[PDB]
Amino acid sequence: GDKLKNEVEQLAPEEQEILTAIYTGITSLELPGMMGMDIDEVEKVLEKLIDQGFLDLVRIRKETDLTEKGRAVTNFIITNF
Amino acid sequence: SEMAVESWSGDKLKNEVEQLAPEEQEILTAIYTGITSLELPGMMGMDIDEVEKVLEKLIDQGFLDLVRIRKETDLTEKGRAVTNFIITNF
Amino acid sequence: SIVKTMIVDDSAFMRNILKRILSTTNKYVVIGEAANGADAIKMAEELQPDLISMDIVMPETDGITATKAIKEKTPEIKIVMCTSVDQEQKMIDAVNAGADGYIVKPFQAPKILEQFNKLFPV
Amino acid sequence: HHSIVKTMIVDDSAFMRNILKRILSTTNKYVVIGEAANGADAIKMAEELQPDLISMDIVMPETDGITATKAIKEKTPEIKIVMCTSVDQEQKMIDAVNAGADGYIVKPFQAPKILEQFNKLFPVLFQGP
Ligand code: BEF
Ligand code: BEF
Ligand SMILES: [Mg+2]
Ligand SMILES: [Mg+2]
Repeated sequence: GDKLKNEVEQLAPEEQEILTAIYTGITSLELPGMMGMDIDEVEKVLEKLIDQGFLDLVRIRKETDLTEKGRAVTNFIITNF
Repeated sequence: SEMAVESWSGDKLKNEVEQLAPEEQEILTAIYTGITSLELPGMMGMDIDEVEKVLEKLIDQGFLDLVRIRKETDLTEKGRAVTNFIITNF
Repeated sequence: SIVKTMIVDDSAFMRNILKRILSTTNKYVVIGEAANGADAIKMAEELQPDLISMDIVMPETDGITATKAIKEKTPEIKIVMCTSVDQEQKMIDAVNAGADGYIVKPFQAPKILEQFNKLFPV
Repeated sequence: HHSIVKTMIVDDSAFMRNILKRILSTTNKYVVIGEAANGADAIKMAEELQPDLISMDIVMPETDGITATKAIKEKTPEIKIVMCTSVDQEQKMIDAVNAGADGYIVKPFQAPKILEQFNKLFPVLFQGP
């Protein structure tokens, strides 16, 4: 009982906003654009809130960018779309 | 720059392009346009883990790079209770 | 079907949550944002929205008074309360002020859409 | 006022239509009010739905996009039509503009470039503070 209230009090606004966002259904992915925050910073806050038990790591997802190979293939395959 | 456009001439490209599955061609076209790799499964009728398997192949196949790694996190029943406690703040 | 939507809440992050949820819809265009009651009444006269997401507890004017002021000034505007207040008396006042829906936060995104879609069906 | 742009996406590729739907969904103004898979349906749907803006592929079954662009424009010249096609031959493009096309984007395209494209035809209009 006492541990949680000290944790809730030590939970800065950013962390309160995050927790409120995931409850509503907002995936952990579009959080940065909603808070004007760097994607890397938000991910460290997520890592802070999994360790303190406020969040569970459901799935690990990768964000990717095309290689120059990729853009070349896309430029070739585009007539299929 | 434009060197890559020339380095990937038509002859070399067709071998890898014909390798690519129709779905895998769809990930690339969507990623090119700017649709994030977080955004495909809800757009391609695919489960999120299939997409992640396909992504990891296209990073192995060399068509993609790993910009950063993203966490899919849900509320614990602790965090579900915390939200209900701090809801008055909003 | 396009629903000109207005979001009224003193919590900026909460207007942000409500906008991000309405963005994935092909219906709800958030055309205005009010941070208190007073501004919500005159912005509702400005934009003539189809729908207003209305907090009650707000700095200058409560959401009940805002709803009530907007409803028999512009009754066609569907007003949905969206709030942490669950006390049934304040609920009763909201419905009697003219409110068409009532969401108790914390809410789930599909239920925000369920009130709104109930008032503007597909 | 341009705060809401009723948009109609015309492409025979369902995936490409889905591409243009993710892009326009994040915006607060572009509302996809219809989709056509062929130019013949594009002509009729624009007639019936009266969209503010049509994203128009060219290479499509039944009727092409340039023929659709032209036929929609001699009924509805007020409709803005932006060709969204992979044909990059400058002739087809001259033909599209001469048919009435107000825009022309070449696939593959980046999402901000097509919103930058669309936002020229429907800019944010300021009345003053
Ligand atoms: F800000 Be509370 F939900 F009225
Ligand atoms: F088929 Be469209 F002209 F790219
Ligand atoms: Mg409040
Ligand atoms: Mg086509």
